[PDB]
Amino acid sequence: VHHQKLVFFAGDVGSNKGAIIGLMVGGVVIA
Amino acid sequence: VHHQKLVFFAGDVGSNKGAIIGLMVGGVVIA
Amino acid sequence: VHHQKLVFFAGDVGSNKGAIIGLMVGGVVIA
Amino acid sequence: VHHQKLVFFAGDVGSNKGAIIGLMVGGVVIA
Amino acid sequence: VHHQKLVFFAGDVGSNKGAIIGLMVGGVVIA
Amino acid sequence: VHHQKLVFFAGDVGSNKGAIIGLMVGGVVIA
Repeated sequence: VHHQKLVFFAGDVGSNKGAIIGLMVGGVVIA
Repeated sequence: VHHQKLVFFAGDVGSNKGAIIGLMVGGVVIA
Repeated sequence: VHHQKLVFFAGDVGSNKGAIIGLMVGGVVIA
Repeated sequence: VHHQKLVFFAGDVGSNKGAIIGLMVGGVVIA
Repeated sequence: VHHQKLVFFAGDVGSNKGAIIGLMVGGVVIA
Repeated sequence: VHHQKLVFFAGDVGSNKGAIIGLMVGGVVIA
């Protein structure tokens, strides 16, 4: 079992107002 | 079992107001 | 079981007003 | 020339991620 | 020339991540 | 020329992460 670089941004990101998540299994996220 | 670079952005991203997720298995995400 | 670099930003990030999360299993996040 | 209540929200608004504008005549808005 | 209450919110607003603007004539707004 | 209450919030506002502007004529706003 090997995970790596699940979400990757090679460039500039201007702004995040929402959610960014690698691995998600439970809980709650309201962005 | 090998995961890698599931979601990849080679350019500039201007803005995220929603969700970006690599692997998703459970839980809840409201963006 | 090996996790690494789940969410990766190779460039400049201007601003975060939301959530950024590597691994998520439980709890609650309101951004 | 009388203007009033051009945009009206009688209930609860959960979130705005775009533009809300009463009167618009010039300029530029991205949201 | 009478303006009044151009944008009106009678309920609770949860969050603004964009623009809210009453009268707009010039300039530039990103949000 | 009479302006009044251009943007009005009768309820509780949870959070502002963007712009809120009454009258706008020039300049630049990022938020």
